[PDB]
Amino acid sequence: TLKKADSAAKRTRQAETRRLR
Amino acid sequence: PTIKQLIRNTRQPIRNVTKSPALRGCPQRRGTCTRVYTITPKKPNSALRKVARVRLTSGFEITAYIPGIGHNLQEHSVVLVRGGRVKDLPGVRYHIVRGTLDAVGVKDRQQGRSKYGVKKPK
Amino acid sequence: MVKLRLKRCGRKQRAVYRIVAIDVRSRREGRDLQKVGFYDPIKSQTYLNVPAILDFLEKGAQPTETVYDILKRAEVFKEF
Amino acid sequence: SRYRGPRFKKIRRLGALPGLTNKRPRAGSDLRNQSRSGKRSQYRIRLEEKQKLRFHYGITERQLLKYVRIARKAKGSTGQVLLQLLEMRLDNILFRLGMAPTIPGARQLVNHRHILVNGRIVDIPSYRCKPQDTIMARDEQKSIALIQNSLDLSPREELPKHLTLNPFPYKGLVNQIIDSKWVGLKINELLVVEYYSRQ
Amino acid sequence: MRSMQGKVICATNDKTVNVEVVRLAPHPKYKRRVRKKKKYQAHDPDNQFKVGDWVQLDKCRPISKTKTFLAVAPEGRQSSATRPKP
RNA sequence: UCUCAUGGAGAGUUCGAUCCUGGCUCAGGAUGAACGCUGGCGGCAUGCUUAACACAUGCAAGUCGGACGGGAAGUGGUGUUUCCAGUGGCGGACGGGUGAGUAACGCGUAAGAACCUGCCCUUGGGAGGGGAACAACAGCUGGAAACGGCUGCUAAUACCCCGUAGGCUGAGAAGCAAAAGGAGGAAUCCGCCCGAGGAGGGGCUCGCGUCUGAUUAGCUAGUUGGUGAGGUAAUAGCUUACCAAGGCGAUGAUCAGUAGCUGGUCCGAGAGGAUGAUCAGCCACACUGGGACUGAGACACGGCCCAGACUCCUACGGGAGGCAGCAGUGGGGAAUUUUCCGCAAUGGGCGAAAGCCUGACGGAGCAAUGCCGCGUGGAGGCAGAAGGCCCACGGGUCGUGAACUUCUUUUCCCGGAGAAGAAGCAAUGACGGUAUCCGGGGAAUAAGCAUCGGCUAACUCUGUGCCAGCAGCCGCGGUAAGACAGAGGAUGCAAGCGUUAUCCGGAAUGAUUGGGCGUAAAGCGUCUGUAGGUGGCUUUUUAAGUCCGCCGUCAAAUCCCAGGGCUCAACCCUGGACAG
Ligand SMILES: [Mg+2]
Ligand SMILES: [Mg+2]
Ligand SMILES: [Mg+2]
Ligand SMILES: [Mg+2]
Ligand SMILES: [Mg+2]
Ligand SMILES: [Mg+2]
Ligand SMILES: [Mg+2]
Ligand SMILES: [Mg+2]
Ligand SMILES: [Mg+2]
Ligand SMILES: [Mg+2]
Ligand SMILES: [Mg+2]
Ligand SMILES: [Mg+2]
Ligand SMILES: [Mg+2]
Ligand SMILES: [Mg+2]
Ligand SMILES: [Mg+2]
Ligand SMILES: [Mg+2]
Ligand SMILES: [Mg+2]
Ligand SMILES: [Mg+2]
Ligand SMILES: [Mg+2]
Ligand SMILES: [Mg+2]
Ligand SMILES: [Mg+2]
Ligand SMILES: [Mg+2]
Ligand SMILES: [Mg+2]
Ligand SMILES: [Mg+2]
Ligand SMILES: [Mg+2]
Ligand SMILES: [Mg+2]
Ligand SMILES: [Mg+2]
Ligand SMILES: [Mg+2]
Ligand SMILES: [Mg+2]
Ligand SMILES: [Mg+2]
Ligand SMILES: [Mg+2]
Ligand SMILES: [Mg+2]
Ligand SMILES: [Mg+2]
Ligand SMILES: [Mg+2]
Ligand SMILES: [Mg+2]
Ligand SMILES: [Mg+2]
Ligand SMILES: [Mg+2]
Ligand SMILES: [Mg+2]
Ligand SMILES: [Mg+2]
Ligand SMILES: [Mg+2]
Ligand SMILES: [Mg+2]
Ligand SMILES: [Mg+2]
Ligand SMILES: [Mg+2]
Ligand SMILES: [Mg+2]
Ligand SMILES: [Mg+2]
Ligand SMILES: [Mg+2]
Ligand SMILES: [Mg+2]
Ligand SMILES: [Mg+2]
Ligand SMILES: [Mg+2]
Ligand SMILES: [Mg+2]
Ligand SMILES: [Mg+2]
Ligand SMILES: [Mg+2]
Ligand SMILES: [Mg+2]
Ligand SMILES: [Mg+2]
Ligand SMILES: [Mg+2]
Ligand SMILES: [Mg+2]
Ligand SMILES: [Mg+2]
Ligand SMILES: [Mg+2]
Ligand SMILES: [Mg+2]
Ligand SMILES: [Mg+2]
Ligand SMILES: [Mg+2]
Ligand SMILES: [Mg+2]
Ligand SMILES: [Mg+2]
Ligand SMILES: [Mg+2]
Ligand SMILES: [Mg+2]
Ligand SMILES: [Mg+2]
Ligand SMILES: [Mg+2]
Ligand SMILES: [Mg+2]
Ligand SMILES: [Mg+2]
Ligand SMILES: [Mg+2]
Ligand SMILES: [Mg+2]
Ligand SMILES: [Mg+2]
Ligand SMILES: [Mg+2]
Ligand SMILES: [Mg+2]
Ligand SMILES: [Mg+2]
Ligand SMILES: [Mg+2]
Ligand SMILES: [Mg+2]
Ligand SMILES: [Mg+2]
Ligand SMILES: [Mg+2]
Ligand SMILES: [Mg+2]
Ligand SMILES: [Mg+2]
Ligand SMILES: [Mg+2]
Ligand SMILES: [Mg+2]
Repeated sequence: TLKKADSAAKRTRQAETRRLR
Repeated sequence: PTIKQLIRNTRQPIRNVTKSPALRGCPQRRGTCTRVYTITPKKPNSALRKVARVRLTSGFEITAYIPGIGHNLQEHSVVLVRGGRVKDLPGVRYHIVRGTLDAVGVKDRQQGRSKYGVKKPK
Repeated sequence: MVKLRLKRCGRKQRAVYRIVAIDVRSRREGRDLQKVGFYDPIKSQTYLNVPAILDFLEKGAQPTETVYDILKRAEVFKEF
Repeated sequence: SRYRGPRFKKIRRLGALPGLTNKRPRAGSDLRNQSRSGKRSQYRIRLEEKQKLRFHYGITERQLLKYVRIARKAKGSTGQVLLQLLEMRLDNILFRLGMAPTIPGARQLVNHRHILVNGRIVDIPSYRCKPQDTIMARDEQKSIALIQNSLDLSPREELPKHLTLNPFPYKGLVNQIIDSKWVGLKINELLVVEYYSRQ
Repeated sequence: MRSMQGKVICATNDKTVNVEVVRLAPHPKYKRRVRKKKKYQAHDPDNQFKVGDWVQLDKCRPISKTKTFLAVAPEGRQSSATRPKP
């Protein structure tokens, strides 16, 4: 498996976690 | 006249009215002939003039003059019309560009050929 | 930040640059604060007005490589 | 973009045009039909004046027009400045230096890269000549031969005081800017300026 | 810049006044001068000013959805005080 | 007769004639133009104005292994070195496109005070002692796929706690708050936390300027202000409760209609009119509406959520998507280009650097769309011949024109060499073996298009007979048409020439400069009078207009002047300035 969307995805997840903090 | 009166906006221009409303700010428009027929000119010019009615893309219906000598146009033909007025015929404000789309060029015209849409003879 | 760089003027194939103090986020030819140097490869024409250069290097303007080395040749980094 | 048509013909209708033809016109032989247009409308007088100018220098209209704009701009007497500008053309200077038979000749001479202005080849007719300028032939056999034969076999020594010619290498030199009295034709620039009020 | 002098049309409200300022302008086309009159909500703490007053008008931060201007004592004006007659 | 001026043209048409008022029409410029005919080259530009209508395919934002745990390629193995999803770090808020909405502090200008600020400078101090998790991975498992679910497991520049703090709250007393390591053998480097500055980038507030409509006259109740509590990075009806009754409006509020705005562009003798493509600044928008989250910065074009409309995939249970990014397809249309090359230059992003990515950009291709340059030959050529056309048959004219003789080779053809653009270590060029330069042939490869009645430069003849047709306006055409069609001839422009559309001019025809109202269009039927405008003389005051000097600014580009560079010009570059 190989995933390419760094900008979108990674930033979206980060947004969740930081949001909960 | 009185300064105080001009300062109330007493000078207003008359705007420029177009001679060819049907074109709507275009060099030409394309249309389909609804009818092709002859009309008699206002006296004292007697003749039989070749006019078609054209329904345009801009939705209008107009009456366009057809120039030159003789023509092949018949109903449900697709032509190209341009502006300019035939002082003879009441209401006729548009010509039909010859040599384009469905109007062929005038046959056997040797002089001022570009006005009628004719090739140069070899 | 403020950057001292080249903006590209002149014509197709014949290129001539101005050296300008401008915020880094404006476009390459966009608006600027001050015009400073003049540069050109083909005429080998180069020169700068140093008072401005120094007044901007002082307030923390960062140059771009090409420009950096232009100021080097003209000895503006020594005075600094 | 050049007038390749019959020359004598334009000459019959305009007047005397040096930069065109050295052959004096035929007796004119119009004395049979005795056809005239009556006289000339003031407009036609003006028009023929401009045409005089235009064909003497082998300039196109759209060009002449831009000369005239340059003229109205310039600070000075308009007709005079115009005549200056037209008379400073490289081919025309090449002509009035006797380095050419006529202006189409001189023009051809320039086109084919046979001429030098200050040690550099200029092949375009309309190059404007400025004071202190060197007009040379290219050093090749052909260039020299052309210039020599057309210079020597034409006797005219009328050189108009702003133009120097020097003998063996054939260095021509442009000395200064033309004087209104030294101009290359009989023309009232007044008429031409007037014709051009509408552009 | 230069502050705007005017006269008070309304004192009724609290800590405020409504000033009218009259200025002359050279109308863009016709070159004659014209009186244009504009009204302002001026902030006046202490409510010292009454109706009819001639007051100078000053600029400060927003006090409200309207009042940006501080009401200020008449700046310089020709004394309506009688003067000698030599 | 010094100084200034470099600028203002008319013509036809009402009448049997005239003079006038008055319209229509023409001659000139300009296009993001289109169409017709014709088309050799180069230089610099330009290229969906209509449907902000739909979009098949491919590409347009990533980078860091020197934050970190892993596994996968090899190698003989952790000596070498690579890739890789994942957590973290900054960047995806710039750059690119469009002009739908917006008559507004949105834009231009000029002010202000209550703010914010990652990166970049400048500076003052610091970085103790612990602990807990979560992906990855592992195992089990659900799905056609898309994507999931359980249980374990683990590192950190990722989370949490405690100590200390020139800061924050507070009249005070007091109370409260921080950290992160990675490189290197060490020196040292890049970082980290807290203050305090700088510059730049944003947020707000206000004066002024910022379309048409009165056959749109009243509009507004958180509306206009006051207090108390909240809220915002900050001031504020920003919010909310109470109190008060204001605010705006005939100098046009509200409502309706149109429109992105400005440097500018086009036109004008000027005064000013019309417009807002390319180029540059600002605003607004991202399938149609609404939310927030993250973050220095977004209410976020190639992010999230929801609703809706539409397209696709599906093994039917469910998923996927947003070209008004570069190309490209359909469609609308009179009309607007290649599913191109390259990161070499400049500019960006990340990185210690090496470097990687950039449909920004740099270039090519297509198109006479426009502006500028050049060519299609130069010189001589019995005054004799063929032929067209006219002719009172004498001759005229196409016409020195061609044929013909010589010279020249820009352009064309065939060979050679061949750049600058690349920046100080060399190397590194998409353009391109292009621009340019040397040789060899050879007049050799290259002229059309309008008009010829007046305005308007240019005239005759044959064919037609109120017909066929022309025309911008007057008007031409019923047997000899200078107005139709053909011929010959001439005239104008020229690789373009015409026709149509659009705008300004001429138009003094909406008139400030610059008109009129006894009879031509035009004085309310007459007064009284409110707002509004103008208003006698003399002295003084003030200094708002007014005037003069000095300063700040009105971005660069454009226009104007003076030089310089592409062989010239267009175009580019430097310097400077009147206006206002
Ligand atoms: Mg007009
Ligand atoms: Mg160099
Ligand atoms: Mg040309
Ligand atoms: Mg001809
Ligand atoms: Mg050349
Ligand atoms: Mg004019
Ligand atoms: Mg009458
Ligand atoms: Mg009559
Ligand atoms: Mg009149
Ligand atoms: Mg015209
Ligand atoms: Mg063609
Ligand atoms: Mg569009
Ligand atoms: Mg696709
Ligand atoms: Mg790619
Ligand atoms: Mg590595
Ligand atoms: Mg790497
Ligand atoms: Mg690091
Ligand atoms: Mg190792
Ligand atoms: Mg990786
Ligand atoms: Mg953006
Ligand atoms: Mg942008
Ligand atoms: Mg663009
Ligand atoms: Mg403002
Ligand atoms: Mg604003
Ligand atoms: Mg306003
Ligand atoms: Mg940050
Ligand atoms: Mg610690
Ligand atoms: Mg603590
Ligand atoms: Mg190491
Ligand atoms: Mg170490
Ligand atoms: Mg406007
Ligand atoms: Mg309330
Ligand atoms: Mg709109
Ligand atoms: Mg005028
Ligand atoms: Mg566009
Ligand atoms: Mg733009
Ligand atoms: Mg769409
Ligand atoms: Mg936040
Ligand atoms: Mg937005
Ligand atoms: Mg984005
Ligand atoms: Mg997109
Ligand atoms: Mg596209
Ligand atoms: Mg199509
Ligand atoms: Mg179509
Ligand atoms: Mg590519
Ligand atoms: Mg690059
Ligand atoms: Mg770079
Ligand atoms: Mg960097
Ligand atoms: Mg490009
Ligand atoms: Mg071509
Ligand atoms: Mg071209
Ligand atoms: Mg071409
Ligand atoms: Mg064309
Ligand atoms: Mg086109
Ligand atoms: Mg000849
Ligand atoms: Mg040769
Ligand atoms: Mg090098
Ligand atoms: Mg050669
Ligand atoms: Mg005539
Ligand atoms: Mg005709
Ligand atoms: Mg016309
Ligand atoms: Mg008759
Ligand atoms: Mg007969
Ligand atoms: Mg006849
Ligand atoms: Mg006869
Ligand atoms: Mg005829
Ligand atoms: Mg003919
Ligand atoms: Mg006018
Ligand atoms: Mg008047
Ligand atoms: Mg009148
Ligand atoms: Mg009457
Ligand atoms: Mg009357
Ligand atoms: Mg009366
Ligand atoms: Mg009455
Ligand atoms: Mg009265
Ligand atoms: Mg009164
Ligand atoms: Mg008074
Ligand atoms: Mg008085
Ligand atoms: Mg400027
Ligand atoms: Mg100059
Ligand atoms: Mg030059
Ligand atoms: Mg300049
Ligand atoms: Mg000024």
